[PDB]
Amino acid sequence: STKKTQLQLEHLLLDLQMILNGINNYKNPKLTRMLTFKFYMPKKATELKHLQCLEEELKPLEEVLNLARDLISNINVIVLELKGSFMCEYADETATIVEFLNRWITFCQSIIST
Repeated sequence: STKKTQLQLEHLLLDLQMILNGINNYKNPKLTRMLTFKFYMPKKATELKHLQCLEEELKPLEEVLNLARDLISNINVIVLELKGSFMCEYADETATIVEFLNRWITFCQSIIST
Protein backbone atom coordinates (compact mmCIF):
# COMPACT_ATOMS: atom_id res chain seq x y z
CA SER A 1 0.00 0.00 0.00
CA THR A 2 2.76 2.43 1.00
CA LYS A 3 4.50 1.99 -2.36
CA LYS A 4 1.27 2.56 -4.25
CA THR A 5 0.79 5.77 -2.29
CA GLN A 6 4.32 6.91 -3.11
CA LEU A 7 4.04 6.30 -6.86
CA GLN A 8 0.82 8.31 -6.92
CA LEU A 9 2.46 11.26 -5.19
CA GLU A 10 5.34 11.11 -7.67
CA HIS A 11 3.00 11.29 -10.67
CA LEU A 12 1.12 14.12 -8.99
CA LEU A 13 4.50 15.73 -8.38
CA LEU A 14 5.65 15.32 -12.00
CA ASP A 15 2.30 16.64 -13.23
CA LEU A 16 2.41 19.92 -11.29
CA GLN A 17 5.99 20.50 -12.45
CA MET A 18 5.13 20.10 -16.11
CA ILE A 19 2.39 22.72 -15.81
CA LEU A 20 4.82 25.05 -14.07
CA ASN A 21 7.60 24.37 -16.58
CA GLY A 22 5.31 25.28 -19.47
CA ILE A 23 4.25 28.48 -17.73
CA ASN A 24 7.83 29.66 -17.20
CA ASN A 25 8.44 29.18 -20.90
CA TYR A 26 5.77 31.71 -21.89
CA LYS A 27 6.75 35.09 -23.30
CA ASN A 28 6.91 37.77 -20.60
CA PRO A 29 3.86 39.81 -21.71
CA LYS A 30 1.75 36.64 -21.43
CA LEU A 31 3.32 35.72 -18.09
CA THR A 32 2.66 39.26 -16.88
CA ARG A 33 -1.11 39.00 -17.28
CA MET A 34 -1.26 35.39 -16.10
CA LEU A 35 0.49 36.43 -12.88
CA THR A 36 -2.30 38.85 -12.00
CA PHE A 37 -4.73 36.00 -11.27
CA LYS A 38 -5.01 34.90 -7.65
CA PHE A 39 -5.08 31.48 -6.01
CA TYR A 40 -5.87 30.37 -2.46
CA MET A 41 -3.24 28.81 -0.22
CA PRO A 42 -3.70 26.44 2.72
CA LYS A 43 -2.89 27.49 6.29
CA LYS A 44 -1.27 24.11 6.90
CA ALA A 45 -0.17 21.21 4.69
CA THR A 46 1.49 18.28 6.44
CA GLU A 47 -0.98 15.41 6.10
CA LEU A 48 -2.21 13.64 2.97
CA LYS A 49 -5.70 14.73 4.01
CA HIS A 50 -4.78 18.37 3.39
CA LEU A 51 -4.73 17.54 -0.33
CA GLN A 52 -8.29 18.87 -0.40
CA CYS A 53 -7.09 22.48 -0.56
CA LEU A 54 -5.57 21.53 -3.91
CA GLU A 55 -8.74 19.89 -5.22
CA GLU A 56 -10.83 23.01 -4.63
CA GLU A 57 -8.43 25.07 -6.74
CA LEU A 58 -8.20 22.69 -9.72
CA LYS A 59 -11.14 24.25 -11.59
CA PRO A 60 -9.68 27.78 -11.30
CA LEU A 61 -6.27 26.45 -12.32
CA GLU A 62 -7.91 24.72 -15.28
CA GLU A 63 -9.76 27.91 -16.30
CA VAL A 64 -6.76 30.25 -16.09
CA LEU A 65 -4.67 27.72 -18.03
CA ASN A 66 -7.39 27.49 -20.67
CA LEU A 67 -7.14 31.22 -21.35
CA ALA A 68 -3.46 30.55 -22.08
CA ARG A 69 -8.27 19.34 -20.01
CA ASP A 70 -6.17 16.16 -19.73
CA LEU A 71 -3.28 17.24 -17.53
CA ILE A 72 -5.63 18.57 -14.85
CA SER A 73 -7.81 15.49 -15.35
CA ASN A 74 -4.99 13.30 -14.05
CA ILE A 75 -4.29 15.48 -11.04
CA ASN A 76 -7.98 15.16 -10.19
CA VAL A 77 -7.88 11.36 -10.17
CA ILE A 78 -4.71 11.31 -8.08
CA VAL A 79 -6.03 13.70 -5.45
CA LEU A 80 -9.42 11.97 -5.24
CA GLU A 81 -7.78 8.57 -4.70
CA LEU A 82 -4.92 9.79 -2.48
CA LYS A 83 -6.87 11.68 0.17
CA GLY A 84 -9.93 9.47 0.02
CA SER A 85 -13.44 10.80 -0.47
CA PHE A 86 -12.04 17.58 6.41
CA MET A 87 -12.58 21.33 6.16
CA CYS A 88 -9.77 23.07 4.29
CA GLU A 89 -8.86 26.44 5.78
CA TYR A 90 -7.10 29.02 3.61
CA ALA A 91 -4.56 31.73 4.38
CA ASP A 92 -5.24 35.46 4.29
CA GLU A 93 -2.73 36.24 1.56
CA THR A 94 -3.50 35.02 -1.95
CA ALA A 95 -0.71 33.90 -4.28
CA THR A 96 0.29 33.74 -7.94
CA ILE A 97 0.05 30.58 -10.03
CA VAL A 98 3.82 30.18 -9.88
CA GLU A 99 3.71 30.48 -6.10
CA PHE A 100 0.61 28.26 -5.99
CA LEU A 101 2.17 25.42 -7.97
CA ASN A 102 5.48 25.74 -6.08
CA ARG A 103 3.71 25.37 -2.75
CA TRP A 104 2.14 22.07 -3.76
CA ILE A 105 5.28 20.82 -5.48
CA THR A 106 7.09 21.18 -2.15
CA PHE A 107 4.12 19.57 -0.37
CA CYS A 108 4.47 16.41 -2.44
CA GLN A 109 8.24 16.37 -1.88
CA SER A 110 7.87 16.66 1.88
CA ILE A 111 5.36 13.80 1.99
CA ILE A 112 7.32 11.48 -0.31
CA SER A 113 10.26 12.10 2.01
CA THR A 114 8.46 10.62 5.03
